[PDB]
Amino acid sequence: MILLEVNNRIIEETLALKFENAAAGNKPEAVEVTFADFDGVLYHISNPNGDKTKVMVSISLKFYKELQAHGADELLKRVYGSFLVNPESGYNVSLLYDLENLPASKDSIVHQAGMLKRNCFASVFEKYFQFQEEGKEGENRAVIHYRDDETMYVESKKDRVTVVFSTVFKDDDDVVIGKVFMQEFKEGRRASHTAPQVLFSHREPPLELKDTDAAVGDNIGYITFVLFPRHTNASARDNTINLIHTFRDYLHYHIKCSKAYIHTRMRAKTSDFLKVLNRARPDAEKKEMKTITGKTFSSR
Amino acid sequence: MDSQGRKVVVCDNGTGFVKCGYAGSNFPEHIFPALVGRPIIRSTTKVGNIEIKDLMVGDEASELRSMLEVNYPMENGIVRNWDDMKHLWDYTFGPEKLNIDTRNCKILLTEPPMNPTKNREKIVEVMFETYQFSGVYVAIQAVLTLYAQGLLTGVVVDSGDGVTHICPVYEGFSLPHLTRRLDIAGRDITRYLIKLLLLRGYAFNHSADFETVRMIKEKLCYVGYNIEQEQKLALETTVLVESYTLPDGRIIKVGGERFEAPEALFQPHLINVEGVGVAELLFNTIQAADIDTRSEFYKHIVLSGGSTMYPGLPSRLERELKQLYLERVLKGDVEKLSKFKIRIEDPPRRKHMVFLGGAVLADIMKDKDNFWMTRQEYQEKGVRVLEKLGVTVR
Ligand SMILES: Nc1ncnc2c1ncn2[C@@H]1O[C@H](COP(=O)(O)OP(=O)(O)O)[C@@H](O)[C@H]1O
Ligand SMILES: [Mg+2]
Repeated sequence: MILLEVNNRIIEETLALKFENAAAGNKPEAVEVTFADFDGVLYHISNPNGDKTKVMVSISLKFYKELQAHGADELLKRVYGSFLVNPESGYNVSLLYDLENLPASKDSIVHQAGMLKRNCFASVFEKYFQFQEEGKEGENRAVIHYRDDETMYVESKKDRVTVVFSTVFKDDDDVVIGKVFMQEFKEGRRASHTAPQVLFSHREPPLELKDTDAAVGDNIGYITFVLFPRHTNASARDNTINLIHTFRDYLHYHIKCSKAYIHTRMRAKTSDFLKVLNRARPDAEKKEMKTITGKTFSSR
Repeated sequence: MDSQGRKVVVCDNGTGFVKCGYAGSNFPEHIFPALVGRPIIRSTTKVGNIEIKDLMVGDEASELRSMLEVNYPMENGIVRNWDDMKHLWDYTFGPEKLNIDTRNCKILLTEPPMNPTKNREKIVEVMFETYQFSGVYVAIQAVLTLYAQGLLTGVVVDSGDGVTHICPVYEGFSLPHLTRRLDIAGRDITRYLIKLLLLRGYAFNHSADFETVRMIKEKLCYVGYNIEQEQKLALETTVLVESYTLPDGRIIKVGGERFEAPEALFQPHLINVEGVGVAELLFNTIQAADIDTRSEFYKHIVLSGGSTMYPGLPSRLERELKQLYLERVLKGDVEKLSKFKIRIEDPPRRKHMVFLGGAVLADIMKDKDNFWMTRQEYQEKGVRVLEKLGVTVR
């Protein structure tokens, strides 16, 4: 796996199992499954008031306030229809599937239920895609607190959409390797003839973050994507949203696989040094031939 | 041999090894493991040229263990199997060993202290009814050790294959309320080494593999001196790894185990024994004696038994005793510690001290008739003849 995926496996598995149990005609059993995801997201699939016939899937996010703004539920409503209900106490979004009113083709609703977090993110993000498509300059620009110490500053103009990631890693080894993994991020635009303008900075914050509360500091890195109307059109904005959504998690993932990569080269060099040491052991004059197990040969 | 031509044999009958000979001798005439084996077939071993009788005993039953199922007739000093013990004794007094006519011989036997009395009673019964010996005596092991060393005072720490016991004696008067008996010895150390080796991927699960692990513990293992320093050596360096070639041909590697298996004498909690080590038990035994005998008990600590032959056991015992004395007598005064005088007498031939003491005692008392339990006294009284020794049984 190189690119992180956007659909959660536990949601899909649990809902598909419940829908298979309901479609076969078996009586429904209880369900109470709580789990998490990337960026501190918390999922909870349960039943409302012990009602074993309804399954409610709730999600608690970190961009709590940006999703409550007016117009931040157009995509969620459009995709989820009647499944979207009032949030469960303590959570932020909540779907409600009735196991007796499930439409046919139960694969589509489960495929769209595993992408609940991606859809909550794309709903608060397509606002600026539309602010740019409709040909209006100076539309609202905000800061999505998609994590707790990192921010994503989104701005929409007449001809572009600027996304500035203010990012910082927790561990010291991760910080030291992330400096490299972020310095070398402008060398990617040589792999495709059409890639958004990427700018990296850790000396000083960009001039977009001087009127806003996006996280700044001397340990934070700033990565600016400039998505043009060839990356934010009504046909290639799904991939763009997926990538802008999973960028930080993908960088973290590959920072943590770089170590398991380096370990193999270190083992190789360790063996190469052992081979240089081996020149010190005087070769024996006669060895006793043994067996696969290691016992005496028992024969000539 | 006495003035009647009746040979005076001395037989130690240890849990892990029989040491037999004659009175006045300077070395045991025969030292052989006390195990009885029966022939079995195994799918991994193939032998077709050495004649294996239906019952091998002692030395041949240990050297030919690859084709036998062996079992010890003794355990913890208590005879668990009486038929196997009778076979071992038949072999001991047989032609391919001490060759004696048991009808016209006296014998000197031993027994650990604080042992069930039915054991000694049945041993005497067997010696008088089966072999029909003309005289039997059952001496105390610490008394024999002090006979062999040539002392009259000292605290014998006798740690055999089957059992460890600490017995102090002062001026020839036995203090039986201070006799301590800890049940950790060579065999439990061997089992702990088997466990540790199983942690490394080697499996010694058969009756014969126990002797292999025993011969490993005897060659490689040693008692640590400063256990923190030994653990630092085992965890930081690689100078403790040593290879051993099993009989079949496999090569095993033993590392830190070398000082972890025999440590279960000083730290019993490693093998799930709730008590104190041999050093702390020795110190408590001493500090339980009257004030006027402690200072002489500290100067005559006599080691005995095979299990005290680990490289560096005397020095570690002395260091442990000095630390205990500094913390619990001088209460932390380092200045006075230099005045504390221990002397852990570890003679070079300390593996057969009990037999040498038995030889001395028998050479002294062979020609008396109030020392031995005579067969006539047995035929007249029964198991009451043991009252001659000072052990009152009815
Ligand atoms: N050099 C040694 N180092 C450590 N342990 C030993 C050594 N020699 C013997 N042993 C252990 O002690 C036992 C022999 O001690 P011994 O006094 O003969 O026992 P017993 O009580 O049977 O007479 C063996 O079974 C062995 O496990
Ligand atoms: Mg003994």
